[PDB]
Amino acid sequence: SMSLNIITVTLNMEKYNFLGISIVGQDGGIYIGSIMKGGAVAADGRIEPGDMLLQVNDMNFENMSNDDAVRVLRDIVGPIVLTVAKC
Repeated sequence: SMSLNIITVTLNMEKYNFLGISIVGQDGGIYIGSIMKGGAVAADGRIEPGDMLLQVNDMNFENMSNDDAVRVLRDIVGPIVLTVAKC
């Protein structure tokens, strides 16, 4: 079968300074507020504004404070595997 609303997106940051997304926290509680020009995410094209960020390289964002999720994502930015939920 095919995963419909949970999708895996691989990004290679060797070519990009930044992800080019604004991440907001409101669990599914972290999501994409905007996608910016010139970043790894826009280049890939699969992630959309409003998608929820579930996982980055087997780190799950649930039970994570806001500072903690930034520090984690910061350190990670090898290939980056993002798991996002469309709904």
